[PDB]
Amino acid sequence: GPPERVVLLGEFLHPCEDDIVCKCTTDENKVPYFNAPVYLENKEQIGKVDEIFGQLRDFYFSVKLSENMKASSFKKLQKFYIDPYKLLPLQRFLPRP
Amino acid sequence: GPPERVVLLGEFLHPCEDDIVCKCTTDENKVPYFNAPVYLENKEQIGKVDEIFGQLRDFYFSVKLSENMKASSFKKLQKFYIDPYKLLPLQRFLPRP
Amino acid sequence: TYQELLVNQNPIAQPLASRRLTRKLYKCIKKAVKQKQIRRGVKEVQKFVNKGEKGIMVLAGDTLPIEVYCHLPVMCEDRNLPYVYIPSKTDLGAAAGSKRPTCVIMVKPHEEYQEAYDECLEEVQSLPLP
Amino acid sequence: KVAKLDTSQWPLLLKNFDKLNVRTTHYTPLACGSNPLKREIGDYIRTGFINLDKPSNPSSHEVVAWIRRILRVEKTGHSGTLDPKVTGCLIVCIERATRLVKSQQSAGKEYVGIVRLHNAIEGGTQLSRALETLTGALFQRPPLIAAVKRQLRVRTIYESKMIEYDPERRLGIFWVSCEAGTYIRTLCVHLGLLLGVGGQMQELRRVRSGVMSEKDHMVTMHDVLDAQWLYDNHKDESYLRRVVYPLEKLLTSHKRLVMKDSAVNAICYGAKIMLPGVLRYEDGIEVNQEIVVITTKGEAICMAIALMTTAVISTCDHGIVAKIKRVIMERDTYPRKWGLGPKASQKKLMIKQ
Amino acid sequence: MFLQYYLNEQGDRVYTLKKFDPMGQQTCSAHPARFSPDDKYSRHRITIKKRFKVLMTQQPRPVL
RNA sequence: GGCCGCAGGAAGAGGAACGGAGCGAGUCCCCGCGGGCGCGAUUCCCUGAGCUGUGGGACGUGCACCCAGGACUCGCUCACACAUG
Repeated sequence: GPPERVVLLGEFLHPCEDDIVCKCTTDENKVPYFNAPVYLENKEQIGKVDEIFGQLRDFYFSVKLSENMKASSFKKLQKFYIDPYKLLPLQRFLPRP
Repeated sequence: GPPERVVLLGEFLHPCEDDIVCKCTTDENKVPYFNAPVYLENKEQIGKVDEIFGQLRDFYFSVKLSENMKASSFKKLQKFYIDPYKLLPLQRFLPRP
Repeated sequence: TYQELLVNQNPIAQPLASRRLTRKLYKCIKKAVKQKQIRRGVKEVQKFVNKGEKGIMVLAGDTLPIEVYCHLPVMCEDRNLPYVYIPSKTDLGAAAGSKRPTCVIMVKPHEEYQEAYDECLEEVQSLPLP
Repeated sequence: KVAKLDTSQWPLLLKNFDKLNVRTTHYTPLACGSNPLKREIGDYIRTGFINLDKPSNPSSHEVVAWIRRILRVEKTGHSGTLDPKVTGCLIVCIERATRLVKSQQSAGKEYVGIVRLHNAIEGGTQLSRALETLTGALFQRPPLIAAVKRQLRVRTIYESKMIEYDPERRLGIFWVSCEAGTYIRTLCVHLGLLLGVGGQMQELRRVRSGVMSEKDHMVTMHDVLDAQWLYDNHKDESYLRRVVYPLEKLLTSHKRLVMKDSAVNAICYGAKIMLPGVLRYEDGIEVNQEIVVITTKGEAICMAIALMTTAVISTCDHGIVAKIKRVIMERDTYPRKWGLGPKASQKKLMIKQ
Repeated sequence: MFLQYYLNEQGDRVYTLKKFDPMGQQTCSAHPARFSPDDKYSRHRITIKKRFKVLMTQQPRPVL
C-alpha cells in the first residue's frame, strides 16, 4: 500500500513520448530500484522508474506514468519522492576495492 | 546483504529450546515481518523472527538462531535490531474504522 | 472393601454378582487365561457373540460411559448367553493378568476347569433378573 | 393450566413477553402457525439444531455428514470446526437453521484443554501467571493451508484459568474463554515459550459454543442415531424431540419484535417491517442492531436490522421499523393479508376513483 | 485419554487429571463414546436404557 | 460577559412502499480437515516396557467424507406488501 514515508528522488525535466524524464537528486547519491514506484509528496503514485541513465554522480531517470496520469500535468522543477527501501547506495555500482 | 541501518526490535529474555524469547520494544509499537532477519548492533545476523505472541501493545517474539550461534551466548536485557523496512505499523492489525 | 466399590456402579449394572461369586469368577478367568480360552475387548467379545461361541460373559459394573458396552446385555439375551456384572473394571483386568482395566471378558468352557466353570455357570443363571 | 403459569415460564421467545413494551393489544388471530416446540416432526427437524458432543476420531465435517445421512436431510452447518481429535460442543444446524450459522460461528467459545510442558517449572502458580499474560487481544499466526501464508492476526481471550497442575507428568489443565477463530494449539505453544520450558497441547474439549454449552441439552452421536431408529421402526417422535431443538432456542439472546398475523407473510415475501404491524417491542433496541422478529405464537419470522430505537417506536405512528437481514420462515406459512389496512385501502381506492 | 471429571453439588463438571474425586468416587472420562455410522445396536441400547429408567425420554423434561 | 475576524446558513421541517425477499452462478472471505468407517481369516495378530482392549496394528477388501455460510457482482422466481376495530 502507501509507504510510511518517502524520500526525495528527483525533479521534473522535459517529458519524452508520454513518460517524464527527471534529474535524480537523492541524498548520498543513492540509485533507485528498477520499476520502483514514484510518488508525489502527497504519497500518491504517479508512476514507476523505467530508465536510469547519465553519469554516476549526475544521473537522470524516466518515469512510466500511471493509468490516470498525463505527462502535460507536471511543471518544471517539480519534485518526486520514493520509498527509501527501494533505493540502493552508489558504492554498489562503484568498483570493488 | 547487510542493511544500511537497523532499528531497535527488542531485548533478550530467557532462552527456550535452542531459540531465544525476546520482549519486543519497537518505537510506535511496530510489528516485525515473519522470518525477518534479526541483527545485533554490529549488523551481524544472529537469527530470524519465528514466533510473535502476547498482547498487542506488550508482545514478545522468538528468534530462530543462525548456524553458528548458541542460545547460551546472550545476556539478560541484551538488545536486538531489525532492518526498518520489515517492520509493519500496529494500525494494520487494529480493526478497521 | 467390597462395599466401597458398590458406590461406583452404573445404572445398568445388574445382576451384580455376590461377593463370593465375584471371587469364583476371577479364579475361573485366571484358569481360562492360562488355558488361552478368553476374549477381552468389547471389539473381541462382540465379534464372537456374533459368531455364536458360548461362554460366561463377565462385565465391569463401573464402566462409564455406558454406550461403550451397553449393547452387549441384549446381544446375550437374544442368544440366551449367561452374563453377570462384577464391582470393578481394574479387578476384571487384574483377573486376566493385566495392569490395564477392561470392561468385559467372555470365559469359554474347557476340560481343565470344567467343574469350576459349571459352578459359576449354575449360579449366574440362578441370579434374579431386573 | 397455562393460565396459572407466570410469563417467565413460557417457552423460548415468548418468555417474559409481558415485560415487552405494548404498542397495541388488538389483532385478528389466524390458525396458521404452531408454537415452535409443537411443529409436526418433519417441519420440527427442518427448522432445528443439535447441541452435539463431538467424538474424538472424526473431523467436524464428517460428523455433520453422518448426521445428514441419519436424519435424511440435504443441508447442515456446524458452528465452527473442531479438529479431528477434539471433542465437545458442536451446534449442528439442520436445513433452514443453516441461515443462522454465521451468528453461531462468530459467537464466543470456551475450551478445557491440557498443556504438556517439556521441562519442570517451579509450580502451578508459574503456569497460572503465564495464562494471565496471554489474556486480552493476542497475536496469533494462522496455520499454513495449501501453501497460502495467511498473515498474523489478532484474537481476544476474555478469561483464562489454571484448573490443575501435575508436576510428575508436567501436565496442566487450563480453561479458556475466547473469541471465535482462536487457535488453542498455538496458545499452548506460546504458553510454553513464555514459561521457557516449551510446550504442546496434549488434549482439547470445547465446553461452550455461544448460547449452548455442555451443561444442558447436549447429546451424543449415539442418541442421534438411536432417536432416528426409534422413529423409523416404532413411529415414536419422543426421542427425536429431545435430541433436536427448534432454532428459536439459538435466538433467545436477541431483542424481540412481535408482529401481527397480517404482517407475517408480507415480511416473509421481503416487505420491510412497518410500524402499524408491531404489537410489542423490547427495551434496548438500537439503530443498526440485529433483532429477531417473531409471531404471536413465538415463531421466528426473520433476523432484522432495526432502523428505529425503542424510544422512536413509542413516538411514531407509521414507517420502517426494521429491514430484513435474513428471512427464516417459509413463504405462505401464513396467508397474504397485505393491502387490507385503512391507509393502504384508501391509497388503492383513491387510485381507482 | 487424560481429562476426567466429577460433578459438583450444583451439577457442573469439575475437570481433573486424577482418577478419583475428593469424596473417593471414580471420575468419568470427559470425552464421549466413540461412534460408528455403521452401528447396528440401536435396538439394544434402547432396550436396556428403558429397563433401568435411564433412556433420555424417561428423564425430567428440560425447562425452555 | 463585551469587541473584532473567518466559516457555514439566511432554514416554517416533506414523503402510509420505499425500493425488497428467496434461489442459482462467477469471484473473494471463511478454511490446520489421503485421514474416517465396516467386515473377512491363523481366536487375523497385540496387555508392547509403544499409543492401545472404552482400542492399536497387518493383509485383503469394500464403503462414506473434503462442506455450510457471509460479502461483492450478474441471472431466474416471487412480490412491489403502512398489516383489515
